[PDB]
Amino acid sequence: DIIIATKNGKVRGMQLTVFGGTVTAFLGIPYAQPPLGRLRFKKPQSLTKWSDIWNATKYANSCCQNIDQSFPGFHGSEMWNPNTDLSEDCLYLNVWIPAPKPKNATVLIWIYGGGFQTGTSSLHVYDGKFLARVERVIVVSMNYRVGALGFLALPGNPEAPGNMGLFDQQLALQWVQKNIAAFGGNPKSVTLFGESAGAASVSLHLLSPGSHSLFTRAILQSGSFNAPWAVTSLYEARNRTLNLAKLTGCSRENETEIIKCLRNKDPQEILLNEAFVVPYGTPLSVNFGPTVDGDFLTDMPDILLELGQFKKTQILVGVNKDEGTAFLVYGAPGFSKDNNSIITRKEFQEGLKIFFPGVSEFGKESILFHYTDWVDDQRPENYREALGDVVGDYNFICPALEFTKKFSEWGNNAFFYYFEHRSSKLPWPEWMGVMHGYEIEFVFGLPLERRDQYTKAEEILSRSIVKRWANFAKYGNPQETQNQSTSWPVFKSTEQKYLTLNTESTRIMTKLRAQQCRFWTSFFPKV
Ligand SMILES: O=C(NCCc1c[nH]c2ccccc12)c1ccc(CN2CCC[C@H](C(=O)NCCCNc3c4c(nc5ccccc35)CCCC4)C2)cc1
Ligand SMILES: *[C@@H]1O[C@H](CO[C@@H]2O[C@@H](C)[C@@H](O)[C@@H](O)[C@@H]2O)[C@@H](O[C@@H]2O[C@H](CO)[C@@H](O)[C@H](O)[C@H]2NC(C)=O)[C@H](O)[C@H]1NC(C)=O
Ligand SMILES: *[C@@H]1O[C@H](CO[C@@H]2O[C@@H](C)[C@@H](O)[C@@H](O)[C@@H]2O)[C@@H](O[C@@H]2O[C@H](CO)[C@@H](O)[C@H](O)[C@H]2NC(C)=O)[C@H](O)[C@H]1NC(C)=O
Ligand SMILES: *[C@@H]1O[C@H](CO[C@@H]2O[C@@H](C)[C@@H](O)[C@@H](O)[C@@H]2O)[C@@H](O)[C@H](O)[C@H]1NC(C)=O
Ligand SMILES: CC(=O)N[C@H]1[C@H]([C@H](O)[C@H](O)CO)O[C@@](O)(C(=O)O)C[C@@H]1O
Ligand SMILES: *[C@@H]1O[C@H](CO)[C@@H](O)[C@H](O)[C@H]1NC(C)=O
Ligand SMILES: *[C@@H]1O[C@H](CO)[C@@H](O)[C@H](O)[C@H]1NC(C)=O
Ligand SMILES: *[C@@H]1O[C@H](CO)[C@@H](O)[C@H](O)[C@H]1NC(C)=O
Ligand SMILES: [Cl-]
Ligand SMILES: [Cl-]
Ligand SMILES: [Cl-]
Ligand SMILES: [Cl-]
Ligand SMILES: [Cl-]
Ligand SMILES: [Cl-]
Ligand SMILES: [Cl-]
Repeated sequence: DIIIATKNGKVRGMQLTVFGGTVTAFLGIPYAQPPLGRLRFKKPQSLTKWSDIWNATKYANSCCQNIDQSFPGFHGSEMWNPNTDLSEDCLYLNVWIPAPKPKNATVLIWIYGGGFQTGTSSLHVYDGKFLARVERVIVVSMNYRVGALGFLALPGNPEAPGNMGLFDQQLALQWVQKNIAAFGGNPKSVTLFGESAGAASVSLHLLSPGSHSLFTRAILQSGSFNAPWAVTSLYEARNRTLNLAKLTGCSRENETEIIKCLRNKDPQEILLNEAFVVPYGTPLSVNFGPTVDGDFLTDMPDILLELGQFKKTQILVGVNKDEGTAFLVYGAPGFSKDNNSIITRKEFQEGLKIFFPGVSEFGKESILFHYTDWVDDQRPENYREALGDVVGDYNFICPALEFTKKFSEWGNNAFFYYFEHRSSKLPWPEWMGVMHGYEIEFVFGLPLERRDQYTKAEEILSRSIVKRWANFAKYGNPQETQNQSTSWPVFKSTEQKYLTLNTESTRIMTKLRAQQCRFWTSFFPKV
């Protein structure tokens, strides 16, 4: 029996067998008052003490969210859907600790992605038991509110101030500061890591003064706040809040009366209408996302980044080779996971209208001009590959590179990776390459399990990535010092060195996507 005394009461965990040893898991510890009734849309409220033993032996409810129904029965998409009951009562977190209990272990806190509209910490690819067993770190993950229930915004109005899901994340960081020492963790050695909207979340904790004292270092996988999908303008948020009110019959003049009307709606009615507040949105529209609320976020974050207003610490940032391809089969014409998706010029132009709905004709022509200067005008995959690169460079790679440059210009060590390994088990077709989200299982050490049908080269790759991530968290330096490994240089704004991650040979390269990102970062914001 493993019972830990936390500040709010005792929790009981369970023993897990991992690789011939033991990991202790505490799954589903509450860290806030359930945000129900009058607490819906508010900031998370502090948890009141209990006196029995809370049984932390199963993953808790996932927060309410809409579900991907595009590929029923298909593992490639269903692996991202929630795998526990949906409930507004979802503010829980998980703790994996090594056995025997560590003395002063470094702590890794995972923040999942999902566009701020979906996600849950209980997904199989976020299972922290391998990291705790192999590297003897403590792993923490939390559920935070998503969609309108997490990010509905009436700026300055505490009934729905915005950024509630980010404050959920923050209160869980605070829980770790106050309680992790009882589990054998070091609250002075805490590394946030996350992917996609989780990585954008990590980048916003770097900018939020209220999070400054709650962590040490940060890892950003395939995301950052300056990505075009990651922050909702106050103009959009207000129009989207009022649109949700109209769709649900909750339009009033007293804005507080709107929120009170929205508080009497079943979660399902909110979710169903959430999806329609943005009329001409992109696929996978970030309907309700982070805003400049004057609380969590004190100014437009691009200004904060440019003028050096962020936590001074080390960062690890990276992207995958084919970030853009997954999104093509959620709306681009002519695309399908079940054929090779050779598209025409006309289909490409149609795809740009899908992914750039608010943009002028000239802006879309400029994308076409920069991505259709072919080396060989006859390759039939030209337009298919160009559209994936357009979407991946615009939405992920160029914002990640720009974040890393601007962050490093203020003197801190930054490390950039380019993940280019395609999982041997990938259920998606080959044309989609190295997809958004498919480095996560390597970071969490799933290929270390020899039973799981990964190759030997993938076991070794995951083993090296796990060690580099653990060494970054413990020591601020993502090296693998023992196996004659390529040394990972610091990313500087001048030479812009990065490390490629693959099964063949890791290489030091410079100036990833230099020509493309000059287009997206310097020219396209003007259109
Ligand atoms: O994550 C989002 N947005 C990123 C930024 C971005 C936004 N719009 C873009 C347009 C272009 C480029 C970027 C963007 C996102 C996620 C869900 C929603 C809301 N849902 C609700 C259910 C119905 C519909 C849907 O079908 N959702 C599919 C679930 C996603 N599941 C996958 C995840 C990963 N990898 C996958 C790989 C293959 C297939 C599915 C993958 C990794 C991170 C975790 C989720 C919309 C909105 C935005
Ligand atoms: C656990 O270790 C900390 C020190 O952690 C190290 O330094 C952190 C800043 C982190 O970034 C990592 O590099 C390391 O894990 C101990 O903190 C010390 O606490 C004493 C209290 O008397 C204080 O006087 C020292 O200044 C602290 N040292 C540092 C470096 O901040 C802490 O005491 C350790 N706790 C246990 C139970 O072992
Ligand atoms: C690849 O498939 C897409 C999608 O078509 C669907 O999926 C296929 C696997 C097959 O089951 C079809 O019957 C399905 O309709 C094809 O795109 C469609 O092309 C038709 C032209 O006949 C057009 O009217 C549809 O609107 C297209 N659908 C979409 C979503 O764009 C595409 O032509 C196929 N490409 C190749 C190279 O085979
Ligand atoms: C919490 O759990 C208590 C103990 O659970 C039992 O004992 C341990 C050793 C495990 O083997 C577990 O599988 C067993 O079921 C219960 O006695 C207690 O009732 C539980 N409390 C609640 C509220 O569920
Ligand atoms: C409310 C909810 O979503 N899930 C609850 C489930 C289900 O009500 C039942 O399993 C029936 O489906 O019951 C519990 O007692 C359990 O066994 O974990 C508590 C848990 O919170
Ligand atoms: C929000 O903006 C769209 C497009 O500009 C418009 O059609 C809609 O009526 C607006 N909603 C409100 C509540 O004004
Ligand atoms: C709206 O209602 C709340 C509570 O019912 C009240 O405090 C407030 O004064 C009303 N008017 C405005 C403009 O907020
Ligand atoms: C280093 O190589 C040895 C085999 O020579 C292997 O057992 C070990 O897991 C490797 N370590 C890392 C961190 O890759
Ligand atoms: Cl209530
Ligand atoms: Cl309700
Ligand atoms: Cl052509
Ligand atoms: Cl390797
Ligand atoms: Cl160079
Ligand atoms: Cl350059
Ligand atoms: Cl240019």
